[PDB]
Order: sequence, then structure tokens, then C-alpha cells
Amino acid sequence: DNQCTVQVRLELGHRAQLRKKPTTEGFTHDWMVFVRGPEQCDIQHFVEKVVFWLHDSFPKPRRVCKEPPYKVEESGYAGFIMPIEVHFKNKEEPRKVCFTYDLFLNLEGNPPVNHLRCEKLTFNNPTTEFRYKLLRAGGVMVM
Ligand SMILES: COc1ccc(CNC(=O)N2CCN(c3ccc(C(C)=O)cc3)CC2)cn1
Repeated sequence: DNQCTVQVRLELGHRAQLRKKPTTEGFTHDWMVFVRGPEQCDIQHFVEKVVFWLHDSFPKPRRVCKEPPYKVEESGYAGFIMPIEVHFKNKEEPRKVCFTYDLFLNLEGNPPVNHLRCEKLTFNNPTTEFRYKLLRAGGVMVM
């Protein structure tokens, strides 16, 4: 009857580089973390918001992006593990997915960091409304 699985893809990533000169605060690095879809996909169809949970050392460390670009750009002096929550426009479970993102910086001398983490999300028997949103985003029905 109505069994199906819908797969969508998310790309998490970050860039970091050593500043030519530290900030007055002693911030050595510029970095950027993001969540995006692959080319020609619009994840905003199924994503309500992305929450980036910065290290307690940052002011207002809960950074919300309710629309693209889903990204945080900062200057700092150390990497950390960053919880990233991708909230879905889904009425039922699952409502979100959480990733533990390793935001690492390039130690002196080393080239800039430019990392990508590809995540495939499998939704089993999504609702009609949420299935609509997944497929509008470029999601694929399996079997
Ligand atoms: C102990 O382990 C760790 C691990 C990782 C870090 C990284 N943290 C930073 O790089 N920074 C945190 C502090 N920074 C700010 C401080 C103050 C302001 C205000 C008041 O506007 C803005 C920014 C940004 C850079 C730190 N400690």
C-alpha cells in the first residue's frame, strides 16, 4: 500500500585559516561552519532551522539559522566539538537530527582547513506533508 523510504542528503563542513595577524583579543583563526544541501537541492523545504551550539567560551553560543545560509562565521583560538541540530518541518518523529561536529583549526604552518561531512538521512514512511517537503528539497524515494 503506502510503505516508502525517502533519502535526503546534508553536507556539514567547515573552513578555517590562520589570520595574517591575531585580533586584539588574541583570536588567531577565522572559521566558518555550515550545513547545506548538495548542488540544485533546497533543504529549506524540509529544514525548519539549524542550531549550532558553540563552545561555552562564546557569547550567545546557541546560534540559530532559520533560513539559508545555515552557517556561523567566527574568529577564535581553538577548535571544539560543536553540537549541530537540524530541525525538520515534520509533524512527527523524527523532529530533528543531531550531529557532533569536530571544528578543528590548522595548527601554525599547516594549510587552511576545508572539510566536508556528507550525511544521508533515511526517513521511513514519512507523513504525506513531510514526504512532500522532502521530495520538493530533492529527496529520493527508495524501491
Ligand atoms: C577551554 O577550551 C576551549 C576550547 C575552545 C575554545 C575556543 N573559544 C574561542 O576561540 N573563543 C571564545 C572567546 N571569544 C569571545 C569572547 C568574548 C566575546 C564577547 C564578550 O563579545 C566574543 C568572543 C571567541 C573566541 C576555548 N576554550
